[PDB]
Amino acid sequence: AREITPVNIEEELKSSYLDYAMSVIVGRALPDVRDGLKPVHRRVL
DNA sequence: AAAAAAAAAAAAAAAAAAAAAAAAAAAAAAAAAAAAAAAAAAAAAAAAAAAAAAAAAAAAAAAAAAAAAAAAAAAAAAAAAAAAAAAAAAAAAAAAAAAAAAAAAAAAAAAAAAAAAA
Repeated sequence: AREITPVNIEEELKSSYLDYAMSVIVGRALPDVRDGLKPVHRRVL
């Protein structure tokens, strides 16, 4: 509950980039093996 | 033959622009009244000129408002600190003349083709 807190460049970069990488890999890039559709195709259909 | 950089595939992030149609305003560029300014004519109040004159500076001298001296007291202006306005100095720049490289027209002449004669 403080206006400013320290954050390391390493921790912030690692958390943000890992979140983005996992989100992309699981949610837009690769298709599921079962139905063979990405989430965009699944939602559109 | 090694290094480096472009480009393309597909789901994601985020932007930009041209016109039509009417009615009003705001810039911005013109003709066109309208008055300063200037050239060139005749024309007419002012200086000149002269004689003649009388109104205000000199001069005597008193006296009455005065400018320096004395004192008390009020407080305007000057110089030192800071804080804004407004103008030359210097440097930079976008079109703009100069130069150099690529596209289109040109015919001279021949390869290949098409066509026909005897």
